[PDB]
Amino acid sequence: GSSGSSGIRRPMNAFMVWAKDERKRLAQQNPDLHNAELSKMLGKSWKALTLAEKRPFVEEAERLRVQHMQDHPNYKSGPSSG
Repeated sequence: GSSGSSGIRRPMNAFMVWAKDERKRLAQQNPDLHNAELSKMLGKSWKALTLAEKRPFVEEAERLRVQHMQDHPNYKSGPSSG
């Protein structure tokens, strides 16, 4: 059941994504701690990960970002021509 907000508002990066799952563990582990506090852990665990580990979280966040742009071309436009 969906009781609350739905759909994503802003895009996420490789770190954010991979965290989306990790953070959850932090929230339950620290019901008194907040994001700012959780991150501290989401980072140490992230930077530690390797390329192959970020591969699955890197090819995903890249798709979410490009999207937020589709809504508005105010990101980057201007190909090459002779």
